[PDB]
Amino acid sequence: MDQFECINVADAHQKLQEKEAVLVDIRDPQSFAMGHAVQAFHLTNDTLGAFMRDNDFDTPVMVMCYHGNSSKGAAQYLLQQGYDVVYSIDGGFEAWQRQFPAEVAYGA
Ligand code: NA
Repeated sequence: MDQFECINVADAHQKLQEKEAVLVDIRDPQSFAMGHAVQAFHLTNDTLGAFMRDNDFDTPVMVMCYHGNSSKGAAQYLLQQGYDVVYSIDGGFEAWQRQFPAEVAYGA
């Protein structure tokens, strides 16, 4: 569709466990290596090209950032590129680590 939706980390974790959506983390590389959701793909300007060749526009994509704010602009951007199903995770990594502390990974 032509709008994205904001979802909470419990909802995102369920879509992930169900293999219904992919998770992309748009934080800087240092922040990403210091700890990120298991299974998140590090999506930056430099990795965008690859991401799009690898994930069709019909793939639900959930976007995670620092606190749930920048993921909005990034989600809208992905819609503009042709992605139809895009979400922004309210609370960002902070909420994810709080709710699912055992599901954090380190490094790239
Ligand atoms: Na943010």
